[PDB]
Amino acid sequence: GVLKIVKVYLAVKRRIQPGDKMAGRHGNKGVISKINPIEDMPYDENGTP
Amino acid sequence: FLKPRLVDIEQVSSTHAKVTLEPLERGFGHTLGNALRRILLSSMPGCAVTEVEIDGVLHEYSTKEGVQEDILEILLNLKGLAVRVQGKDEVILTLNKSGIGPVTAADITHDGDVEIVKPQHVICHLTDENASISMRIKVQRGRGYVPASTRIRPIGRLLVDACYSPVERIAYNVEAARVEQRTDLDKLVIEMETNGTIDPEEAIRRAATILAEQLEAFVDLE
Repeated sequence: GVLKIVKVYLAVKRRIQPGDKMAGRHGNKGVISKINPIEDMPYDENGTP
Repeated sequence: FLKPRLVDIEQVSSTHAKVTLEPLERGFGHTLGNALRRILLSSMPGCAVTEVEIDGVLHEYSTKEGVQEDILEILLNLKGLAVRVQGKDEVILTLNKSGIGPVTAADITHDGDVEIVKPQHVICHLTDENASISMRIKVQRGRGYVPASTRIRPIGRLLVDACYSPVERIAYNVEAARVEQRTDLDKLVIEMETNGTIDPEEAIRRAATILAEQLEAFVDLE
């Protein structure tokens, strides 16, 4: 009942964003809340956020 | 109120520098340091790569014959390439290389207004001497982080993420400074970690200029 079959492969590149589920290894799952700017994150004495 | 003046731009490395401010009243050191750190990590002019075209490939999920690394990995390597254009806000860079051996950023054909801070940066590896690679690298001036999705034509062009930010680590300390006899004078030293594209003193000057421009919003001119 079909002459030709055409298969088209799309390749979408996902990115992390609020609402995504991220989890550790010791059963402490969680959902991303806010993508904080780099300067707003807490930083130690050397300045690494 | 004593006016802070910039006294030292001492550099311990090509990518690491410390800028010190000798005179400061009490309480002003932390305020100035925090404002400068936020305004430096937030908004600085950069010259990151935006576009890349390779003759052989069509989409960045393919693999070029004779190239050790995947095309996506090549694009990711190019994303970290640090370059400064001192004359233009737009340039087209052409990379041509043949034969067995790693393809470093030093192999990019260079113009007078375009220089590479670290030529040792590697882009891809050529495993077969018959194989050859060719690129057209497009470099733009911007600030902040602009994802490749929010651009607003040909199949060949490959889009990379753009992150124009010379600075990547800013830290400051407030220390007591001895000026004449009066105490409470503070010295603020700011430790910077750039990719080499932006000078430290020029970065501080630009950041303070932006801060002063933004202060005029709720105050009359002074």
